[PDB]
Amino acid sequence: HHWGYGKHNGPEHWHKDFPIAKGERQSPVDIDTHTAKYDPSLKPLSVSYDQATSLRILNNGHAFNVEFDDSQDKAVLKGGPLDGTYRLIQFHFHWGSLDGQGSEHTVDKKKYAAELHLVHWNTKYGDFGKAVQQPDGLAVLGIFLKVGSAKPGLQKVVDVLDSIKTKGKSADFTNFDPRGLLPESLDYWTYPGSLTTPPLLECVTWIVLKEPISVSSEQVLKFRKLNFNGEGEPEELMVDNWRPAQPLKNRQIKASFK
Ligand SMILES: CCOc1ccc2nc(S(N)(=O)=O)sc2c1
Ligand SMILES: [Zn+2]
Repeated sequence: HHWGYGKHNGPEHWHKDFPIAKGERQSPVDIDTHTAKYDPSLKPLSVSYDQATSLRILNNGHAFNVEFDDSQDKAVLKGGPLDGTYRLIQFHFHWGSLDGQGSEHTVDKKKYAAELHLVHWNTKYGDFGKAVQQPDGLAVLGIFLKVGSAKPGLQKVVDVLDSIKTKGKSADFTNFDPRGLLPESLDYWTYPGSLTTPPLLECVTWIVLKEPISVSSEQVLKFRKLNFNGEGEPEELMVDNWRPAQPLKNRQIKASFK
């Protein structure tokens, strides 16, 4: 018995093994656009992904991760509300069984079809495992996906999913350029939060972009063909691997735009 998104082990049960689930800075949250405070102190984001080196794609039983070499400052995030340099380590998505759900964050209670998370860690802490123990250890860039026109930069990912259908499977995935997944504008909202899967540690500066990217129905359909289970196990489709919104408590969401 282990955590998941099922009836018997989903997000409402997580607190029994991970009591920080009922914490003061949990994620995701609903972004109320009218109560978000514009902050003119906030800088533009600096996304430097020209030298990224992707290595692998892995089905870990709850999503698929694209992993990067983070042994050097190749692909880094700076600026915005951040102090210091954060290295990209992996990205993954959360998605729904239907196009009207699947994102983790919501915007004025609107749900999107999926949410992309680009996970970065603060190089001051030397390794990812140390960074997750620090209140400023991680910076996660969140991008919403809406269904419409296809996203060409996503297709290389969609085409390899058949090779990692079940939990524990991995495939080589080199020379993938994550710049192809970014929207045109880098205007964002930011708040202090947590990992959205166990262990739910409260180490994340969330940076959620205002502008969604569009993907085709056929692309997201391919996500829903993945399996939570391992090969040879009873087939459970990997859908609805999103955590619902958590209370904001004593936090303020800031906007970099008005
Ligand atoms: C410490 C084991 O690695 C983890 C565990 C949970 C986790 N959640 C996220 S998310 N959904 O981007 O907030 S990235 C991440 C990395
Ligand atoms: Zn995530």
